[PDB]
Amino acid sequence: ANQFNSAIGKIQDSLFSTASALGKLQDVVNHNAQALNTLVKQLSSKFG
Amino acid sequence: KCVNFNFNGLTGTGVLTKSNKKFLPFQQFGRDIVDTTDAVRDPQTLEI
Ligand SMILES: *[C@@H]1O[C@H](CO)[C@@H](O[C@@H]2O[C@H](CO)[C@@H](O)[C@H](O)[C@H]2NC(C)=O)[C@H](O)[C@H]1NC(C)=O
Repeated sequence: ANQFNSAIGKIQDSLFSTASALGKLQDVVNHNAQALNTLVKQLSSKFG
Repeated sequence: KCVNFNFNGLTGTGVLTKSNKKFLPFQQFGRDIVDTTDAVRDPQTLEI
């Protein structure tokens, strides 16, 4: 029980300090926002 | 009110509201990061 409690306490630090993962959800959000922004920005192109 | 506005040759359709943006004196209009027009200076009363 003590070992599990220590690990679950360290969880709140290992999730936001060591980084590694948790960047994939941010990657999804960034990719969708960037695609939408590019789609809007394509309206300013002359295309010849 | 949603109107078709023509400000000094810049033509569009939208609703106009009073702005807290502070244009530089030479600036006539402004646009977003995606280059969509967002604020227009009125050439008569110099209001944004
Ligand atoms: C455009 O013309 C008007 C005069 O027709 C200029 O001055 C305005 O005059 C009215 C007269 O009732 C005043 O109430 C406004 O306050 C005046 N406007 C300003 C901005 O001072 C007006 O300035 C002219 N626009 C210009 C020169 O850009």
